[PDB]
Amino acid sequence: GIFGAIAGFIENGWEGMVDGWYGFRHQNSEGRGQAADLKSTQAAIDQISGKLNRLIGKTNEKFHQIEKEFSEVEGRVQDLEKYVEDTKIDLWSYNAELLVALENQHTIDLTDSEMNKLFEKTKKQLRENAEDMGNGCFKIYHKCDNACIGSIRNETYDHNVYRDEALNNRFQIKGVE
Amino acid sequence: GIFGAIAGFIENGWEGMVDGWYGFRHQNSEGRGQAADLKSTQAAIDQISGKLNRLIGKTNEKFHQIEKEFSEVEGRVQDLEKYVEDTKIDLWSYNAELLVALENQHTIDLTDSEMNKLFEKTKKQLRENAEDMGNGCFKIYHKCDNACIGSIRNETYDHNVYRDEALNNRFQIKGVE
Amino acid sequence: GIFGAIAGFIENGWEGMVDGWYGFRHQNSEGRGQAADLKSTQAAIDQISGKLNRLIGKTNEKFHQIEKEFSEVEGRVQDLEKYVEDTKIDLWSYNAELLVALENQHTIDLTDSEMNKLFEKTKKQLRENAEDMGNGCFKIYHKCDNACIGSIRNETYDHNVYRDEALNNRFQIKGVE
Amino acid sequence: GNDNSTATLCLGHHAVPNGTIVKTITNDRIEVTNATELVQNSSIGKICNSPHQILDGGNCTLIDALLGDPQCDGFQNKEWDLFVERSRANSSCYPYDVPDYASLRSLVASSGTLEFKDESFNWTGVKQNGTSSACKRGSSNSFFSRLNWLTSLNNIYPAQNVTMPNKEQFDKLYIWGVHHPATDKNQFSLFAQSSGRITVSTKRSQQAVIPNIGSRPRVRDIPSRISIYWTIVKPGDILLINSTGNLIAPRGYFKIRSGKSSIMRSDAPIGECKSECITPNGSIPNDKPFQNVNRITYGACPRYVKQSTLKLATGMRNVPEKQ
Amino acid sequence: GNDNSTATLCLGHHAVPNGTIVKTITNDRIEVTNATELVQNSSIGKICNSPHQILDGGNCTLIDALLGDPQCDGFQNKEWDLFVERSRANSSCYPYDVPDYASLRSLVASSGTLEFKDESFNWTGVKQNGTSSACKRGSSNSFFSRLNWLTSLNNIYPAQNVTMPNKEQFDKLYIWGVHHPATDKNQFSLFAQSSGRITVSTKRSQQAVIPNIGSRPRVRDIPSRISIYWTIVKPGDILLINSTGNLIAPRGYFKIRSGKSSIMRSDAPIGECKSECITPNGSIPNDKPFQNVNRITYGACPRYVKQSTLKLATGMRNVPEKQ
Amino acid sequence: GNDNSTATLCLGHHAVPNGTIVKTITNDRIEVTNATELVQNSSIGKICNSPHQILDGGNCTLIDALLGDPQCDGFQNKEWDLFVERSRANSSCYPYDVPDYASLRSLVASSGTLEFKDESFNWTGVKQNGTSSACKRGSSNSFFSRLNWLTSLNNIYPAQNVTMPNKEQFDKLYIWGVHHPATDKNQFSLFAQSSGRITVSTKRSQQAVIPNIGSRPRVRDIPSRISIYWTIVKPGDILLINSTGNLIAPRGYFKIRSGKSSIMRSDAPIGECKSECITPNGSIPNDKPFQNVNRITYGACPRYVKQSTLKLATGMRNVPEKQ
Ligand SMILES: *[C@@H]1O[C@H](CO)[C@@H](O[C@@H]2O[C@H](CO)[C@@H](O[C@@H]3O[C@H](CO[C@H]4O[C@H](CO[C@H]5O[C@H](CO)[C@@H](O)[C@H](O)[C@@H]5O)[C@@H](O)[C@H](O[C@H]5O[C@H](CO)[C@@H](O)[C@H](O)[C@@H]5O)[C@@H]4O)[C@@H](O)[C@H](O[C@H]4O[C@H](CO)[C@@H](O)[C@H](O)[C@@H]4O)[C@@H]3O)[C@H](O)[C@H]2NC(C)=O)[C@H](O)[C@H]1NC(C)=O
Ligand SMILES: *[C@@H]1O[C@H](CO)[C@@H](O[C@@H]2O[C@H](CO)[C@@H](O[C@@H]3O[C@H](CO[C@H]4O[C@H](CO[C@H]5O[C@H](CO)[C@@H](O)[C@H](O)[C@@H]5O)[C@@H](O)[C@H](O[C@H]5O[C@H](CO)[C@@H](O)[C@H](O)[C@@H]5O)[C@@H]4O)[C@@H](O)[C@H](O[C@H]4O[C@H](CO)[C@@H](O)[C@H](O)[C@@H]4O)[C@@H]3O)[C@H](O)[C@H]2NC(C)=O)[C@H](O)[C@H]1NC(C)=O
Ligand SMILES: *[C@@H]1O[C@H](CO)[C@@H](O[C@@H]2O[C@H](CO)[C@@H](O[C@@H]3O[C@H](CO[C@H]4O[C@H](CO[C@H]5O[C@H](CO)[C@@H](O)[C@H](O)[C@@H]5O)[C@@H](O)[C@H](O[C@H]5O[C@H](CO)[C@@H](O)[C@H](O)[C@@H]5O)[C@@H]4O)[C@@H](O)[C@H](O[C@H]4O[C@H](CO)[C@@H](O)[C@H](O)[C@@H]4O)[C@@H]3O)[C@H](O)[C@H]2NC(C)=O)[C@H](O)[C@H]1NC(C)=O
Ligand SMILES: *[C@@H]1O[C@H](CO)[C@@H](O[C@@H]2O[C@H](CO)[C@@H](O[C@@H]3O[C@H](CO[C@H]4O[C@H](CO)[C@@H](O)[C@H](O)[C@@H]4O)[C@@H](O)[C@H](O[C@H]4O[C@H](CO)[C@@H](O)[C@H](O)[C@@H]4O)[C@@H]3O)[C@H](O)[C@H]2NC(C)=O)[C@H](O)[C@H]1NC(C)=O
Ligand SMILES: *[C@@H]1O[C@H](CO)[C@@H](O[C@@H]2O[C@H](CO)[C@@H](O[C@@H]3O[C@H](CO[C@H]4O[C@H](CO)[C@@H](O)[C@H](O)[C@@H]4O)[C@@H](O)[C@H](O[C@H]4O[C@H](CO)[C@@H](O)[C@H](O)[C@@H]4O)[C@@H]3O)[C@H](O)[C@H]2NC(C)=O)[C@H](O)[C@H]1NC(C)=O
Ligand SMILES: *[C@@H]1O[C@H](CO)[C@@H](O[C@@H]2O[C@H](CO)[C@@H](O[C@@H]3O[C@H](CO)[C@@H](O)[C@H](O)[C@@H]3O)[C@H](O)[C@H]2NC(C)=O)[C@H](O)[C@H]1NC(C)=O
Ligand SMILES: *[C@@H]1O[C@H](CO)[C@@H](O[C@@H]2O[C@H](CO)[C@@H](O)[C@H](O)[C@H]2NC(C)=O)[C@H](O)[C@H]1NC(C)=O
Ligand SMILES: *[C@@H]1O[C@H](CO)[C@@H](O[C@@H]2O[C@H](CO)[C@@H](O)[C@H](O)[C@H]2NC(C)=O)[C@H](O)[C@H]1NC(C)=O
Ligand SMILES: *[C@@H]1O[C@H](CO)[C@@H](O[C@@H]2O[C@H](CO)[C@@H](O)[C@H](O)[C@H]2NC(C)=O)[C@H](O)[C@H]1NC(C)=O
Ligand SMILES: *[C@@H]1O[C@H](CO)[C@@H](O)[C@H](O)[C@H]1NC(C)=O
Ligand SMILES: *[C@@H]1O[C@H](CO)[C@@H](O)[C@H](O)[C@H]1NC(C)=O
Ligand SMILES: *[C@@H]1O[C@H](CO)[C@@H](O)[C@H](O)[C@H]1NC(C)=O
Repeated sequence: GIFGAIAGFIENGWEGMVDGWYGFRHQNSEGRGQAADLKSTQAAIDQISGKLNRLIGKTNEKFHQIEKEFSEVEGRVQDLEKYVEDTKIDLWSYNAELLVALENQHTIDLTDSEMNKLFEKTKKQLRENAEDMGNGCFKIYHKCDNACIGSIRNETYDHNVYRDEALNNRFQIKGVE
Repeated sequence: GIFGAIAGFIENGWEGMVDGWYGFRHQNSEGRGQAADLKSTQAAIDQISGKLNRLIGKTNEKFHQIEKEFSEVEGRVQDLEKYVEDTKIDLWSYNAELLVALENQHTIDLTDSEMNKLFEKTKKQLRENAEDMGNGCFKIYHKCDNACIGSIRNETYDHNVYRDEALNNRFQIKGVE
Repeated sequence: GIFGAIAGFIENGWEGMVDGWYGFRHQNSEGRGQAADLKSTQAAIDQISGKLNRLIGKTNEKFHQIEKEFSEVEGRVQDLEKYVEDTKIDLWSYNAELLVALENQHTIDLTDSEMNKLFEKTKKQLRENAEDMGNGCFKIYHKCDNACIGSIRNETYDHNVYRDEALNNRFQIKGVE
Repeated sequence: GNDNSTATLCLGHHAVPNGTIVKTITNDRIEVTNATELVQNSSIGKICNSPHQILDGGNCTLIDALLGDPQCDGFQNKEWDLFVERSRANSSCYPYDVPDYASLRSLVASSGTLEFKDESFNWTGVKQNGTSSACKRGSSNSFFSRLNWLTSLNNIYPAQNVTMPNKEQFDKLYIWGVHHPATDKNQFSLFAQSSGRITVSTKRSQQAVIPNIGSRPRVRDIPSRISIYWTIVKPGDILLINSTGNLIAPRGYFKIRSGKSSIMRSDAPIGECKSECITPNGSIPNDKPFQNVNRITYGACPRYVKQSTLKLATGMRNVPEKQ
Repeated sequence: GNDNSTATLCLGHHAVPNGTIVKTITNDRIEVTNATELVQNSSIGKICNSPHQILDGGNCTLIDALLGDPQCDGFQNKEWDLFVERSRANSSCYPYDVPDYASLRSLVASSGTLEFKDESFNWTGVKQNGTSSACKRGSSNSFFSRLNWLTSLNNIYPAQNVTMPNKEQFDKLYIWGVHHPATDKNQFSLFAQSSGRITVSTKRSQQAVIPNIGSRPRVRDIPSRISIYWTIVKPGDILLINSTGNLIAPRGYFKIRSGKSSIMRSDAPIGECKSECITPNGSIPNDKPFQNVNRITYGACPRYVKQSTLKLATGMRNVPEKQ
Repeated sequence: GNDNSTATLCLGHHAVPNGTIVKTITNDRIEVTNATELVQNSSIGKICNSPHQILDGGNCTLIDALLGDPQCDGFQNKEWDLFVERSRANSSCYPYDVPDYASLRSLVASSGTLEFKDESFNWTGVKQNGTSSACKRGSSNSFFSRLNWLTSLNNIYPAQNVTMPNKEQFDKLYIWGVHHPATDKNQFSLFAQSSGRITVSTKRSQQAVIPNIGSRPRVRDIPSRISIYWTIVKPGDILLINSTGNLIAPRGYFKIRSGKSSIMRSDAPIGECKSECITPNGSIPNDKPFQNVNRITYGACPRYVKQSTLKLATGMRNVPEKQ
């Protein structure tokens, strides 16, 4: 968690998602709904399954190799053959351990960043029409029906339409005393 | 793209640029202008060309080595010599592939972060005098000439001078009804 | 300096701190104080000493190995033994250099991000009660005594109590002309 | 919270009640919503004969077939991409040894071809096609099918001088032996010489073997041994056998080549699946990048690592609810 | 700037006036608040004898103790986990050589056990306990304690044909030699034969050595040499001695096993510490992941690297105050 | 959309119309505004003789120059940092072979010095300075310039006994040979002995070669061969040559040392450029970290990798406009 969008301001995870990885949750006067962002999850899918593509498909065809098991004990050259084969295993053991360590850490940071930028992208769209609780939620001060919630969902929301209305509900509290 | 400042909110690049990496574009009532930020590009240049310095210049002087081509077919000791040399090539092939992959990914994320922090630094300087359109472009509300943009361009801008002016254009829309 | 919370907007360091890594400095009408955030430094400490745990404790017990020093000059098989041992040293030299380089860079980025998210977490709590000067400092516009300053320190701050007071000192400058 | 007012819009990430543990650079124990395994730790248990040709060693070993053992009589001019010799192989002919057994076995396996074309060597004043009582094919005394036990005729063993030019375009393989007699009385009986000597040479390399008379422990009711050498003749070269006595003459040459063939010691039964790797434990799936079933592999096998488990994180961190 | 109406709250990070230099992927020179060293570059300067058993070679070498050199008379049936032979070792007995000295020395070191059980070889019509004037133990002529110099009795040297079958469950090690005489008169005086021959053969492998008569340079007032071979008898083989003469016969077998034992060349003052790694330079701490003191290591030692310094950042970037 | 009252200020990055493809950890195909190449894939095509000294092998090989072949008569006491022997080299003197050709060739190449200081061996009652009809220098019969074909004088070959101690402070290199005659008549005519024997020994190591009489195929109109051995005499040691017969005696010693010299097989012509690496393909630039032109390299050459192309990202992602 190098960005902070996972296990940071977000308390838990939404087990009720089957249509994507990252989604939204809203409640209006006309009802409550849920939907996921296809663009965000698709980007993280490419940068995760792509690592599988790099790992799988290596060409390392090897046919004839030195003997690695010995039924006898001869001396010097037998020791050298065992030492070479063992050294190759030891070097590749560290290569495998290092590779999985870097891939796992990068994957965790990649999904962490992919949702931190979704929060930033959404907040940029809403402008000063809303705010944040510090738990990932917003407060769209305009009287938003189902249409405008979905309009934000596929990245189309004219803030100037609800601009003067939201300012009343954010700054003009109790008629400024 | 682990920050989202490249191919993220910035939709497209600027092929009309030769004087820097990251810069500015602005249009006022007196005309449209463009100028680069020498500070931002220099930070990324040092942290990119430095990787070239680390790679180039390694000292690995080797003079006498085992035979690597054979006109004979000896047997046990000939197989071992081929196996050792082949194993060295195979291990170094993975080292080169892994190194170039990590360097390229880190370089791409490094330049991506450099624009993200330039946007963050610029936004901090402007305080609440302006906003963001969601495409990396701010909307300065002060009645500003060519003077401010150059002043912001080299990190010197007192928001208090234009503070009370930008407030009317941002919050006092249509005289708050 | 990937994120920018170290050597970025923060000008300098604080040699006057022994109770933590990341801290606060505040000035009120009743006095000036300083205290660190134990939660932030502990998160980085676990992810800093954990890298030491991975490196220390590897089991690589080796007892019998080929001869590595020679008092004579034999020929072909002597050359092969020297080539195998030297190749193992060269490969492990690159593995140690690459490992220490990746660990150090990730360490610097980790502490850089750990304080960037502390700035973000603090700013989220303050809501619109304050702003930023672009150097990691805020202006809590409320008439904050010592109690509320420390209330923010241990993550408990209801902005609604000081909401209408902060808006007066931030937007109603000189009675909007 | 919820209200009869403006809005609430939160964002989230999916999770599962039961995740998988993985290892990262900073956390030795961290939960991930989905992880995969990279190292193969199991085998089908049966060697598979596709696509690489696989020849079962049967009751004997490669060198036993290289000589003409009756137990290996079914290996007459057979090729293979992998000779799976079994641990239950037993020598069932005249006792023999090779001073460079490791070199000879690896060389023949690399060629992967037992093609044999006999050549009529010009032996004069000697008894050819010699047999022995320690190798009974069809209940009758015989010897190696690829070797020729020359024995003195009429108690006379004239010195030999033969040649065999190479007119083909490949390296011929002449395999010959030298007979070590158990007792001095034996040395006179078959060879009629106090002490024999052998010289097999070409234009590039020469060999010379003097028989070592001496009694040796009895195996298969034979106190003597035969030590078997080999020589390689390139195109444009010429072989020459001098052979004062005690020569187990060759019969032909083996067509030596180079390819993708090798040898392996295994006991898994032969099956009929399709696999790109063969190990002594058995054929393994070829999808996982690493494996730890066996260090000795043939084909496009994954790399061998000591770690038995390596979990790769495919999903994000698993942070459940409740509790 | 302070005031009397609002508040102010900034953020910071600790720093040290004097930091440490480290190396990263993008900065060859960068300051960090705290860093640690990863490579060990120093040793205690002395070997030590815990936890692995360590036997000091003393004044001789391992093979000298394998034969019965009076210099190593104190190594009678002694085991070790690491034989620390010294560079000042000097041979102090009958001159000898091994055609495969490297192979024999490594094999005995791997076993790590000098257990000896003498077997009563049945030598008939020959003088046993052959003594030489080049080895004084107790100011008296003697020879190797593990070898038996057979010499003709009454100027007659009958041929020898004896066996010693194996009943135990471990690989026996029969170490024998062949005496090369300096002059032909020496050959007749000791062995009463114009030319000798030696044959040591088992059911699996055979050997045959013909002595090479010839004058050789004088060392320790002896112009002759003894070349020492060795044979391994598996549990089920039968050793067979067959020689007309010139045989430096063995006296028994050295029990061969496999374990965590090896030889090492060193000159350090063996002590009483406890350490899991033993290098020729000395004993090194077993905590740092890498080291550069010596490439030759024994135990759970770290990995040798060429770099003499590797600093790992265990903190944050040190951007100080002032200036 | 432009206006008249307020202002507008956007941020951007530079890009190029035609970028370069690179490979990262997550994208096998991604565009970068500027990329460099890490692997060298081309050569200048000519070897270069600076800064390391490079000696052209010419018409013969190193060991041919080690013996005094008239084809390598111009290599009289010449040193080199890299001996570039050519594939067109042909032996043009008396036929010979080395039982350890691989060991001898590598040992002489490592020293990289053909310094010769002849020593006056005390051969008595023998015809020295032997000549053969298969080595014609200046249209006259001759032999190897570094060897001494001893032949019996007046049909008498008295047994030799000579010695040559070492006073210098370096390992001397004595190179001698053994003459194998083709026929028994040749053995008696040249050497007047039914069967010769050779013993070349020092205080540390001994050698003994028994000549192997036998006819061998004719090369350069000579049916016999010479097998060439070598011996090392460290300071404080004393060489002893017994040489009953059949000895191709040495003449002096080669000053053996250790350095940065080696041997290589190549056919590229020698040039005059400056380069820090030499490969059989030719000298290569020494700036790229990796290379794939040839696995066999000399000097500070870059590492060898199988991949022919490796692009390193030097700029940000190239995302153009339009379209
Ligand atoms: C130099 O020294 C060496 C070493 O000492 C010496 O060589 C020894 O020579 C002696 C003879 O002088 C050899 O002993 C002979 O071996 C012959 C065969 O006997 C063995 O084989 C029998 C058959 O087994 C086969 O067949 C059965 C099925 O029938 C099958 O299951 C088996 O697997 C195998 O294929 C076997 O039955 C027999 O075992 C019996 O005897 C042993 C020993 O007593 C006993 O332990 C068993 O329980 C069982 O009773 C054995 O293994 C054969 O020629 C001969 O036997 C005949 O002669 C003797 C003597 O006249 C009679 O008593 C006997 O009834 C037979 O008529 C005899 O046993 C010995 O093997 C040699 N040793 C070695 C190590 O090689 C040299 O001679 C010496 N001198 C010189 C100059 O070199
Ligand atoms: C074929 O050719 C070879 C090569 O030439 C040849 O071999 C040489 O043979 C000669 C004899 O023909 C050998 O010389 C003999 O060596 C014997 C011993 O002398 C050596 O040892 C002495 C003792 O040293 C021991 O003890 C002391 C303590 O006392 C201790 O410190 C030592 O470490 C060691 O343990 C030593 O003193 C002596 O050194 C003296 O002499 C040398 C040489 O002159 C001189 O440099 C020294 O300063 C010192 O004075 C030496 O190292 C011995 O048999 C013999 O000595 C007796 O005989 C001669 C002649 O009759 C008398 O003059 C003398 O007084 C004694 O009675 C003689 O010295 C020589 O070593 C051989 N060389 C080699 C290289 O092998 C073969 O014989 C030839 N023929 C055949 C058929 O092979
Ligand atoms: C045991 O068996 C072995 C194996 O069989 C046997 O060894 C053979 O012995 C015979 C003789 O008994 C050898 O044949 C002799 O070879 C001699 C030289 O002939 C060769 O060299 C000629 C010269 O070439 C040189 O010079 C030219 C320039 O002039 C140059 O270009 C060349 O490169 C090279 O430097 C060459 O011309 C000749 O080639 C002719 O002959 C061959 C074969 O017929 C033919 O193919 C060619 O087209 C060409 O016509 C050849 O290569 C020489 O001593 C001798 O020739 C004389 O004697 C014969 C017989 O009296 C006369 O007919 C002839 O006119 C000459 O006077 C003869 O040719 C043969 O090479 C041996 N083979 C091997 C493999 O070793 C042993 O003798 C047997 N016995 C014993 C006890 O060991
Ligand atoms: C490689 O192959 C060749 C070809 O076979 C072998 O060479 C033969 O070697 C054998 C011995 O192994 C030779 O046979 C004997 O050679 C001798 C010839 O005598 C010579 O010297 C006398 C001196 O007085 C002269 O009179 C005579 O003319 C010869 O110059 C004699 O020892 C033998 O001859 C006697 O015995 C025989 C017994 O049958 C009688 O018939 C004779 O009349 C005479 O009494 C005998 O001939 C043989 O000659 C060699 N052949 C050739 C063509 O040279 C090599 O030995 C072989 N090498 C190896 C290493 O295997
Ligand atoms: C290393 O070099 C040494 C030194 O040269 C060699 O030793 C010589 O070996 C040769 C044989 O190869 C010896 O020459 C012969 O030695 C014998 C000596 O006879 C002994 O036995 C008889 C028994 O009746 C005694 O009477 C006599 O005194 C001796 O004790 C004889 O076989 C020969 O002598 C006969 O023939 C010659 C022929 O010319 C006649 O002049 C004689 O009068 C006599 O009839 C012959 O002398 C030689 O003696 C050895 N030299 C020494 C100094 O010992 C090594 O062989 C050699 N080793 C190697 C491995 O190369
Ligand atoms: C010892 O072995 C040789 C061969 O090394 C034996 O030669 C054999 O001779 C017979 C003669 O009848 C050959 O049979 C014939 O072969 C062909 C078909 O293969 C054809 O002409 C006839 O139909 C007949 O079958 C036999 O092939 C041949 N063996 C080999 C391997 O070619 C020889 O008889 C044996 N004995 C002696 C004393 O040499
Ligand atoms: C974004 O998604 C919402 C629904 O998730 C879409 O809203 C619908 O818009 C259509 C016209 O395009 C109306 O007829 C429907 O009544 C709307 N549905 C609801 C539930 O309000 C919206 O159009 C989407 N926008 C785009 C550009 O695809
Ligand atoms: C940043 O650059 C701008 C110009 O791009 C500078 O503005 C100029 O300031 C000087 C005095 O320093 C005036 O005389 C010019 O008239 C200004 N030019 C314009 C176009 O307004 C500004 O000073 C620079 N700031 C710094 C800190 O160097
Ligand atoms: C956060 O820390 C501050 C002090 O740094 C705490 O404030 C104290 O609160 C107690 C009651 O809990 C009062 O009696 C003290 O007078 C307060 N001290 C000061 C200096 O004002 C505050 O309670 C802490 N908050 C939490 C949630 O632990
Ligand atoms: C309050 O909620 C009721 C339904 O319970 C709804 O009809 C009404 O419009 C809401 N009032 C406001 C002001 O949103
Ligand atoms: C409109 O633009 C003109 C110049 O074309 C300028 O003088 C005027 O001030 C601008 N008016 C406003 C309201 O921005
Ligand atoms: C550049 O890219 C274009 C496509 O954008 C391609 O058609 C063209 O061949 C490339 N090269 C040049 C030199 O224009």
